[PDB]
Amino acid sequence: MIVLFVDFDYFYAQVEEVLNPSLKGKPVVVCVFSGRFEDSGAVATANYEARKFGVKAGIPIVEAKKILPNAVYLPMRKEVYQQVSSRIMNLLREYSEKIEIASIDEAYLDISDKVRDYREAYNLGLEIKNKILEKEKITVTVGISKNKVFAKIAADMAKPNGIKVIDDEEVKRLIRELDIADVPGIGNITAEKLKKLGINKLVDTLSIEFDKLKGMIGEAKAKYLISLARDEYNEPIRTRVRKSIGRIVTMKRNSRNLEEIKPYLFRAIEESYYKLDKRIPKAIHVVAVTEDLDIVSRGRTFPHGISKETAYSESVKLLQKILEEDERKIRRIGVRFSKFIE
DNA sequence: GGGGGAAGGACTA
DNA sequence: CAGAGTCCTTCCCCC
Ligand SMILES: Nc1ccn([C@H]2CC[C@@H](COP(=O)(O)OP(=O)(O)OP(=O)(O)O)O2)c(=O)n1
Ligand SMILES: [Ca+2]
Ligand SMILES: [Ca+2]
Ligand SMILES: [Ca+2]
Repeated sequence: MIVLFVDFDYFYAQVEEVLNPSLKGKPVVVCVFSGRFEDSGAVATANYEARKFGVKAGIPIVEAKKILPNAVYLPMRKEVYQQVSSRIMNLLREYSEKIEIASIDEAYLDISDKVRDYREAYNLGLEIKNKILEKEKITVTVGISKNKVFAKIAADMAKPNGIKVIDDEEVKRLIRELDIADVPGIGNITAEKLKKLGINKLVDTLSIEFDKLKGMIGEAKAKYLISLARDEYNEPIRTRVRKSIGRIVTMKRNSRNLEEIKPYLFRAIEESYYKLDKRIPKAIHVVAVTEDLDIVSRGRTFPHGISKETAYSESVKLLQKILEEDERKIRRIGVRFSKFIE
């Protein structure tokens, strides 16, 4: 099994560059303006010109302006990025029918039947890079290896505009000299939780008795890390299928007033249904982000598809159930639809 | 003692 | 200051 991972570089900021080359060289910060207070909002993405100084995704726009007051700030234009992505994703499609689109800027190729050593995998990946660049002026990063996880890791180390391979040899080394916190799927909450157990490297998992691991990080994850270090990660590249679509929005001011929230909830619904394509969902979940940034949600599943009018009706009941069963003020509200009729 | 569905939360990209 | 989607886990109904 020879996986070829592709990952566009700071996609949103780069797409803004391709559309406006004058931005090339200058730090670019694509952000989401919440509309609460002037420059309120968060940073969605930024090019390396800004990354170098600490301006990264997740930080407050204000903060970003205190670090790079002269950097260029652009509002996020998801729709554009999405179309550019689609075009690229189609290019990749021509290099293997076995392709898994993980996200708007990530794809996993299973070139096992496409190549034989790793020398061409590298070369193949080279063609993919010179292809995407030649057609969309977008630089990406390729990470080749024996499985999705390591492929990604390879890519993580080679970004930006790179391409790294991981010989079964290095796979062995990494399982020993790589901080388990650089391993896909292991986040701060599991990173520390692991450290407490003394595990700092992937192989350190092979020691600890099982039930102790699948006791503090759950069975599933426990295995995942094990099978990975024990060099047995299987997981094939299967075509991903969107299982849920939805939209959440930030209100101008925290409220607990049903009549003050409805309008935000409905706008979120209109957008979701639009994005729903022709998909008919049987389940709808109203999601709310509290004042303390807590996330609560009430949903429901029907024995039939959901009509926009029913979405409007059921979403309001669920929102009420939320306000009944909770006291905190709501900051962000939204909806999400799933279980699409096939 | 699990299958299946609801609500939480971890991580993601 | 703090802006989409998948999977895993827990608690509960039910066979
Ligand atoms: N707090 C955060 C963190 C990340 N993201 C988004 C930013 C784009 C996507 C992927 O992030 P990275 O892959 O880390 O960066 P990138 O811009 O996608 O490109 P690169 O992979 O080269 O860093 O996740 C986000 O919306 N909010
Ligand atoms: Ca990327
Ligand atoms: Ca990590
Ligand atoms: Ca990443």
